[PDB]
Amino acid sequence: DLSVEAEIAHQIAESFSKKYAFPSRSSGIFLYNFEQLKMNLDDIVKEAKNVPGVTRLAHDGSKLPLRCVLGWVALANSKKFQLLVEANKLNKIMQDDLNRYA
Repeated sequence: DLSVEAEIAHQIAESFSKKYAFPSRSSGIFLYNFEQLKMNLDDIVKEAKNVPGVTRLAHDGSKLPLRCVLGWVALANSKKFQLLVEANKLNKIMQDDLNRYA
């Protein structure tokens, strides 16, 4: 579908610079945004569709779980993000995010 791509692209573009908190390996949190992926918007949208539920949510026009989407796309595309992030805590976060946005 291409209308869901538009909504995903629009919600991601509006928040493209917004900083989100992800768990670190040292401790605490580090900040990340979509911009630091160094990826083109079209590529992020394409990758965001792997996140469970976001295509349905975008079809309905609901707010997307952007922190969960960013962490998902980053875990798959940024070797630096992978090395900064504690994956176990990221996993649980993205899981809890998707259950709240149900």
